[PDB]
Amino acid sequence: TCPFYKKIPGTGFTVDAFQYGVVEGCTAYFLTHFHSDHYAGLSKHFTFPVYCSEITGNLLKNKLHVQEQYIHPLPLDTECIVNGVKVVLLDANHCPGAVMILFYLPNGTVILHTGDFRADPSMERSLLADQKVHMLYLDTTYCSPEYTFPSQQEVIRFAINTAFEAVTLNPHALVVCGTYSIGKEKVFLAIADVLGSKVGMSQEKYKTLQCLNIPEINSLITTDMCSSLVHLLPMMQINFKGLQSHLKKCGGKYNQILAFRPTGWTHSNKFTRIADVIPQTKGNISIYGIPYSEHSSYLEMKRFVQWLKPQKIIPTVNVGTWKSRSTMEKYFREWKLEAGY
Ligand code: NI
Repeated sequence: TCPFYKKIPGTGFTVDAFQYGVVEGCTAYFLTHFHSDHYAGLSKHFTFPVYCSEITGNLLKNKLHVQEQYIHPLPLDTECIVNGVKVVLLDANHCPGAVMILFYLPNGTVILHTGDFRADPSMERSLLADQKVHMLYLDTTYCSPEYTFPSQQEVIRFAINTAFEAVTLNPHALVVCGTYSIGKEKVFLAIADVLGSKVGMSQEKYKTLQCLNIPEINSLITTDMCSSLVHLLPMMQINFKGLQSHLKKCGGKYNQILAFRPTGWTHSNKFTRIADVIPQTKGNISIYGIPYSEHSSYLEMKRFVQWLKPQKIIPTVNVGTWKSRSTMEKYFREWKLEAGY
């Protein structure tokens, strides 16, 4: 049944709650972003109002065939009324189109649902600064102090310098980048930019990217694989067998692959600096696992919450085990006692 942490009290609203059938007493279904654990259940057969960003609404229409009359896109950073309740959508610094939602309840309570987010100090100067938030529904994906990672900027710099060096040493090398959902577009776009190439990809992935309002996108991507030296493939194919196979397909145009797998966190972070990352190599194939995250680190999450000072926190991630829930609650109390709220 629909869990309590997907329901907004004092409203008829749910958030990311599309896989439970008709939720009793739900008058509006919000969708924070286009990732499958969140949209699971949507299709052309859905007949309730869906509230979301413009970008997410482009993806619902084009990829899932949801009928236009049920899609209600909202502008960001703008006070809107939905079924008699004031709401605001804010940038979540996750994947394209991803939002946090501010609810202003009729009784005076203010609720922030982060959806999935990567906290950033820029959030401390949005519409969030202008009033108090009483309850926080929090993306706790990496809520434990072992989760450190570098900035997105440091990671992109590493990937650009690596790719540029390899291809300038060997003009017959191919660069490959893995993907399985929207997000992390900067990885493949920044590499193709430094190399003076478009990124080549399947028709289905090209379609997905054409829904994202990225500036100058027609200049950066293509379905012509032959004219490209940066290819995108399914994340599943980023292994020595899948890459050897791909290289056969290219018809002797290339004699080396350098591949990137942009994971979330991996335990080499506890020890290793970004400067110090090395690939796994077999023959003329090298694979780099790079820690490009679109979720908060523990320290980023902690700073955001200690700035906001909510009266009550409701975790949305890692809620399935008692040991996880109890550990998260302990961190929340530490944070509150250190900061004094
Ligand atoms: Ni997500």
